[PDB]
Amino acid sequence: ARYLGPKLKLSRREGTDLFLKSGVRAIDTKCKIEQAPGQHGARKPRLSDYGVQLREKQKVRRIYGVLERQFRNYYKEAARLKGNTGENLLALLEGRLDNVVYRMGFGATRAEARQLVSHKAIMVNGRVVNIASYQVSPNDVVSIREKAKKQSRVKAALELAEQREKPTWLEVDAGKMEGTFKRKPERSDLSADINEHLIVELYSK
Amino acid sequence: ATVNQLVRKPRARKVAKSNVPALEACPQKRGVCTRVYTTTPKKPNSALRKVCRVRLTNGFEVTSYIGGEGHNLQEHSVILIRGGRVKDLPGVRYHTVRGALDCSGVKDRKQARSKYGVKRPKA
Amino acid sequence: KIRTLQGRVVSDKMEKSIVVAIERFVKHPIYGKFIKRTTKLHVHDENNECGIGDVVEIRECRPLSKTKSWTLVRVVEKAV
Amino acid sequence: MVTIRLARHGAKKRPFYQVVVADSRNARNGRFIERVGFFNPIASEKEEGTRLDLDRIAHWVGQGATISDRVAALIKEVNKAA
Amino acid sequence: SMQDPIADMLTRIRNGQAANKAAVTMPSSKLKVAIANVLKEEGFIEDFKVEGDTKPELELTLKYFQGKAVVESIQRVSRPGLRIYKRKDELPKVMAGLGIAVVSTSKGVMTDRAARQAGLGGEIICYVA
Amino acid sequence: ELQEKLIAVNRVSKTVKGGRIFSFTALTVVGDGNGRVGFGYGKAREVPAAIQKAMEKARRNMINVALNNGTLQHPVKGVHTGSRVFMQPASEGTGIIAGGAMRAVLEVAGVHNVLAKAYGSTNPINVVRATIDGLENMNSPEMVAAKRGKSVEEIL
Amino acid sequence: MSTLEQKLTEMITAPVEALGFELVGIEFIRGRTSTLRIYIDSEDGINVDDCADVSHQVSAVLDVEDPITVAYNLEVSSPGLDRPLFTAEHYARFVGEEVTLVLRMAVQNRRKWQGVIKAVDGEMITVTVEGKDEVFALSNIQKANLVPHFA
RNA sequence: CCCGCAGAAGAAGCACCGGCUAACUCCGUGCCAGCAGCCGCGGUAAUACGGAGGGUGCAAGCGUUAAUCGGAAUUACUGGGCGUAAAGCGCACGCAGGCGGUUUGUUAAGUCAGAUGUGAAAUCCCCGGGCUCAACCUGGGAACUGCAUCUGAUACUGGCAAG
RNA sequence: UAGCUAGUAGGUGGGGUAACGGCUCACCUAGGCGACGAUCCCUAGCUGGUCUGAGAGGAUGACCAGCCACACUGGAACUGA
Ligand SMILES: [Mg+2]
Ligand SMILES: [Mg+2]
Ligand SMILES: [Mg+2]
Ligand SMILES: [Mg+2]
Ligand SMILES: [Mg+2]
Ligand SMILES: [Mg+2]
Ligand SMILES: [Mg+2]
Ligand SMILES: [Mg+2]
Ligand SMILES: [Mg+2]
Ligand SMILES: [Mg+2]
Ligand SMILES: [Mg+2]
Ligand SMILES: [Mg+2]
Ligand SMILES: [Mg+2]
Ligand SMILES: [Mg+2]
Ligand SMILES: [Mg+2]
Ligand SMILES: [Mg+2]
Repeated sequence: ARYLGPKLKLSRREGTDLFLKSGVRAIDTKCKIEQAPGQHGARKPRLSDYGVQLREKQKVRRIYGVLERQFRNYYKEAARLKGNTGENLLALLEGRLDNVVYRMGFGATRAEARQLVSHKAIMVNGRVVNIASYQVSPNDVVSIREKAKKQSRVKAALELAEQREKPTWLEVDAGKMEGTFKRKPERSDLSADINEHLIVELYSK
Repeated sequence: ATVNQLVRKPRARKVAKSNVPALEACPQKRGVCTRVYTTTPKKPNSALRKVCRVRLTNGFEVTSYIGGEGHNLQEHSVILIRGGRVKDLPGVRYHTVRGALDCSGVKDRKQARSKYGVKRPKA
Repeated sequence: KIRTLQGRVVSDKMEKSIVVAIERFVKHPIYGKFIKRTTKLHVHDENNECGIGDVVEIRECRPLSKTKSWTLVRVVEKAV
Repeated sequence: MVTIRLARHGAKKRPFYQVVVADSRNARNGRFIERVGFFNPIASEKEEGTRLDLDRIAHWVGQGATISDRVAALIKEVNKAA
Repeated sequence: SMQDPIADMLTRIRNGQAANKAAVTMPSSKLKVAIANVLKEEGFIEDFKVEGDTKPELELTLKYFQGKAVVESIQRVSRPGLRIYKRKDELPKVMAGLGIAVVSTSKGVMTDRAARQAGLGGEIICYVA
Repeated sequence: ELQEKLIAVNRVSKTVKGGRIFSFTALTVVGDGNGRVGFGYGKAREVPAAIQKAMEKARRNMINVALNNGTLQHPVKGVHTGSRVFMQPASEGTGIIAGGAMRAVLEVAGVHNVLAKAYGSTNPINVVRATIDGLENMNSPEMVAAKRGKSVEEIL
Repeated sequence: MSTLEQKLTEMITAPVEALGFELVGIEFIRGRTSTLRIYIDSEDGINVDDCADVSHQVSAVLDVEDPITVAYNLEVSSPGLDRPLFTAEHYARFVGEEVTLVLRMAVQNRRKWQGVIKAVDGEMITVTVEGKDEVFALSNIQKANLVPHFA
């Protein structure tokens, strides 16, 4: 239950960066990021609003790796909460344990980070956890189990994290490879390319 | 249609006459073809429609379109039927299932074979 | 304080008992229009002392017949 | 008779006991009269697994209710818990 | 047979404001006065006045703001053919509280707002807007 | 800084002595995203012309609705040419839940959170014929206060 | 009567005969739908697919030599469990099975009965109805079907 | 449940790509057929049949059928109609029934307000807690729009009386 | 599917029952029910709820809980709280 094809094809389909590779190189260096995949992938089709909605949904899924059925659960729960639904949807999407680890730069790509979680390498609040979809709470302190604190991948990813913008709501300490989910990240704390309102619109069909 | 007329006569609603009566909510039914025959349409349209008269376990005799590309059926051939209505057929509200119960597994199909029971060919 | 109803007899053709018809004004379930509903009864007319139409007052009691379960308690108008 | 006993709830291999009062003739998870607390055998100090309204109980056994030996022990605990 | 005076009174305003009359009048009644008074102070008209004794008539000075009638939509809800009553909490809101629902309570007749101030259900007579 | 969106294009006939002569009718709306919007509809011999001219008329006719915060101020319906359209403000972040034709209208105007629903026939020109009217018929919490000669809280 | 069913019989018989197949009943219905139904008899068996083969060939000879000018509809059929018997020979082949028949005349005492064949003659078919070995002239029978019962 | 071991090592499929509806070409294909939820499709080329490549969706599942509600304001209480589309009885009288001008008093039935009882638990919902997460289980609450009773309120509707 | 009912409706008395009662019986009265649908006919275990629906509603009563009913068919009782 996880997509395992090539990565860039998605970005080339969704026509943007998705941080699907470690980032040591630029995307165009590795693909035709400007142009969709496939034989007809060169031509620019005349899509629809519905097409827009779907294409934005598949984006936020793919950028996070949630399959379909597990996703709308997030939504169907996100709508149940208070505040702007589509807003807090991303908020809890920002709560997936792996993503936090990835945000904490222990893993270059989320999948790499996900493999760590799945491979029993991370303890939230001292106790081990290995479900990637494990939601996290404020003040939680993830960490690296010593059986992996010497892994070559974790140090290299930490050396790649500062090449990207240091997240605010969560604070890390790369010295001993453990950080703190201080605050629930806000909408502005995320990017702006995401159109959460149409993501709601889609499921509200 | 004033309220005082509703209290003396509440609004009714006609029932949903099942377009698939011979199924009685059964998603499928087993049946035996009591006749096999094909029918061509009028002069302008030239085509062949495969269809069998089949008596069901419930006792009904109906018409079910033969899925096509598998035709091994004749009198006293049992067969499982499902409710599907094809345009251009007046009384055919049922489609014979293809891939079970005395229906030939159609010749190799690389596409949409599950809708014909063809198993994944192991190269 | 005892409970009681205040109906109106419609018949007394039977020995020492009467047929009181209550009248309850109820709002329709769905259509919202208020309506008046009656609940006939079989009240034990002790002494056989009520005419027709004369509005009465009754009270529930242990069974006294196959039908009756109600005792008259007074008359509030005697059938002008 | 009228007894105080344990109805089983929770899930497979994770049982949870609602201590209730009921006519003994009724099924273990059938109807009852007055649920008067709960029991959790697998609390493990994560949460309380013994809350009793023993005065309501006292009121019941006061008027002739009898006690399942399990809850009889449970009652002994909260008293020792004090 | 005029089996409702209030609806008539209202239409006399709707068909009044529409016909762009300066003023309209009705055979008065202690109720209609109370109906007028509340909406009167509620700015939906300028003033009313009643005269005559054996057949007192009520007379209303309609309103127009900018070549447009102030009141523009009127509807009697609780009608003789079907009454309507609402409890305190379910007191409706007209145009998200921009409109006004005139309701009678045991404590008289007032706007819906005043009702849920006193916390009194009652009979919803008209929606005004 | 405007914003436009085509709605529907139909190929209409016109029977002449010899055969017919098709044409193309476009239909579009234009809004400023700030509660000010108009619509246009114009025939032509071929699509881009129609889409062009109809687009231009809509640059006139742009009424100015007094919405508040990407949402309406009160529920409102509007009926025109056999089409009925109910709308009402929605909670924050609810979105634009509306049938196809209306969605653009609501979008370009500046609305963000609104429930909606059509009724009767769903001919696109009719519903926009039936929507903008409904929109302008909104009333600010002071348009009343003014026309009712009161202060804002005096109504609120 | 016979809508020149004679020619219909020859026109269908030729290709059918060419198929090594035997022809049994030809029926045409006009008005409700100008559809013709054909009953065929293959000893090995009759799949729909073969019915298609003959439907195509018969359609071909039908197309050129058709002067009836009715709507061009016709179905190919293989005998049902309830199969019509038209020849005296057909009655002969089904020696001892139930056959229902209706008299052309709608006068009272019409032979709307079914029986079991006891003997078969040309003009006269013996079928047992009400314990009586009746004899029927097939020409005076509007329509008849055999063994509608499924065993 | 933990620890150790070895090795990427033992583990991906099913529909669909004319429109609705996200996703396209090649080759046959010959209206032969076949495709079909509908509209429709097929010729010498078919993005709609078959194969191929490519693509979209979903995933240990994926499709088909069945069944129910929805969409359907398509029984329209909320929330439809009846000149010509279906729909005003041929007309009238009239019982039952429905509805009723205006003022005062009275009543408190309707109505409203409040209280009280009850409305099993589970379920649904909110705030928690516990299984590593989740499903699941669980605390507490909310709610169960109801019903009954009592005490009020009198504008409204009803009753009574007097106009 | 428009009338339905003679233990039917009521009373008196006796019997009967753990208990009230046409429960039963005698006796007397001649009623009782129905368009606010009696009677008849078809269908069906009921509810908490469940699915759907924005809502009102529509559907439904598998699992779990409450209640009822039945135990080859029909009838009868005995014992016993
Ligand atoms: Mg799964
Ligand atoms: Mg598309
Ligand atoms: Mg409906
Ligand atoms: Mg209509
Ligand atoms: Mg007429
Ligand atoms: Mg008259
Ligand atoms: Mg009256
Ligand atoms: Mg009056
Ligand atoms: Mg409950
Ligand atoms: Mg937790
Ligand atoms: Mg009065
Ligand atoms: Mg006695
Ligand atoms: Mg005695
Ligand atoms: Mg609805
Ligand atoms: Mg069961
Ligand atoms: Mg005994």
